[PDB]
Amino acid sequence: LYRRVINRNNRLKRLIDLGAPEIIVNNEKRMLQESVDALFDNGRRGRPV
Amino acid sequence: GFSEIMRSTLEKDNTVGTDEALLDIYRKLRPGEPPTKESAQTLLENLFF
Amino acid sequence: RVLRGSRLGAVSYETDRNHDLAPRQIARYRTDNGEEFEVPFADDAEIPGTWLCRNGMEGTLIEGDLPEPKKVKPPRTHWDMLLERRSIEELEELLKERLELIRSRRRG
Amino acid sequence: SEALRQARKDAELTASADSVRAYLKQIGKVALLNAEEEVELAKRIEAGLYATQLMTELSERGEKLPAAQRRDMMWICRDGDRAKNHLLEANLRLVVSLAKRYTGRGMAFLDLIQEGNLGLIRAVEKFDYTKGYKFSTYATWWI
Amino acid sequence: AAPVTHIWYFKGVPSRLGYLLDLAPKDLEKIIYFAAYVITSVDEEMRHN
Repeated sequence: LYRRVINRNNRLKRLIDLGAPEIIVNNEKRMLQESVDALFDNGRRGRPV
Repeated sequence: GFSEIMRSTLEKDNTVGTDEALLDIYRKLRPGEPPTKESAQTLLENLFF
Repeated sequence: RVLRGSRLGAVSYETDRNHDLAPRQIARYRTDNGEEFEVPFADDAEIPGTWLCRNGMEGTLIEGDLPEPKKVKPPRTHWDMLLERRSIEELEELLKERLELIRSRRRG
Repeated sequence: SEALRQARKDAELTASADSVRAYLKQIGKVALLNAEEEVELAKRIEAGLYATQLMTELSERGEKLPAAQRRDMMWICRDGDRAKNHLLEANLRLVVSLAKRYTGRGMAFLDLIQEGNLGLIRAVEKFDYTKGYKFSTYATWWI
Repeated sequence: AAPVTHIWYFKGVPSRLGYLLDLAPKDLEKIIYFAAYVITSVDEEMRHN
């Protein structure tokens, strides 16, 4: 779970630093949100990881 | 012919024309999808037959 | 049947002598956003100028050295990828083409 | 006629808890391209990079840059950036084209899609049109 | 890189975020999971005059 959150965080960071179209960045922030949500209480919303 | 509750529901069936429901069925077959009223016919003849 | 594991670290067991300890200095480092962090280094040790402090960001030593701020160039620009596959004359051609294009399209 | 549009809109704006489906439905909004579109977009992007390069040329004291040159150069640069984003937004679907078949081993699927998108940025960055090949033939390698 | 909502304060029932903001939870999920915008501020006096 921590690897998922760290990977998605670093990817978001590099996307922002690079400059990416709004769709991809929003997708990434959503993935980050879902990842931290799975970290805290798994499969609360969605299908458990 | 004898079907009392059948004719009752068929009076409250509030939907006429085959295509007319096929789309009912579809639409509720799965939520969130543009139906192709002609094309979803196969979906029915492809769940049960 | 038994299955044993082991963390990859030994367990040295001396006694926790609280008195006889190698003496040690303290070097206060500063991050960029005005954070003060302190680090007990051994006495005989070159107090390093920079440091990845507890705060996670870079951390500089409190004094002033600046041996080299960066001394390193960006990796490669989209400008780089473009320049290495075209000529400046061609880029200027396309630029002036766009110039004529916007001109004729907007103000006639 | 439009009665089915009621279904098409209400079902379009539904729950859809699956983030994968959310992102697919998201990328589906911008439509694909063809050869002349890709060529002109690449030309716009190159013009934009050269415009910003010449602007940083003038970043040092190169001119008291006049208002007309300022306005149309800024237009050039912003056009280049908009076209660049447009190109990625067009080919996001291709990125899912493949990520669709590296799944099921190791990683999730959105992760593959995002890594593909980052590679897609690299591909568009380094894409040439003068070789006159279709875009996907060059982008597939980087993806 | 971009802040996140702890899931215990969003998906629980009732949703404490939903109360402290007074929002429908099924309209809060669209807000935080990047499915639908929300107007966060507005310049009432400017739109007025």
